[PDB]
Amino acid sequence: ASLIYRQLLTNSYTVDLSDEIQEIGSTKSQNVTINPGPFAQTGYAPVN
Amino acid sequence: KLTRTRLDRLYGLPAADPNNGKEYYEIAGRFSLISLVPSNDDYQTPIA
Repeated sequence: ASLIYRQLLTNSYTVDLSDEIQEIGSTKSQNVTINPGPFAQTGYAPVN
Repeated sequence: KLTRTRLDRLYGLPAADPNNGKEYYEIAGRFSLISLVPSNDDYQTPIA
């Protein structure tokens, strides 16, 4: 009755396809890069 | 100087004939334009 563990270990590559099955149905999301770091400080010109 | 008038030695160009034989007063020079252009960066774009 040891065949259960051996077959679980051996025929365990097709589960990779399962990932695609969840990846195909699901909806992904990409985002643009945010400008990092501090920002330069610049005001107006002197007013009269 | 305006002929047949009550005032002479007038200053400034008259409004009658401001050209007097010229069409374009060509003015050549160098201009520097330091402006606040609306543009974020080469950022704000998908990384891939």
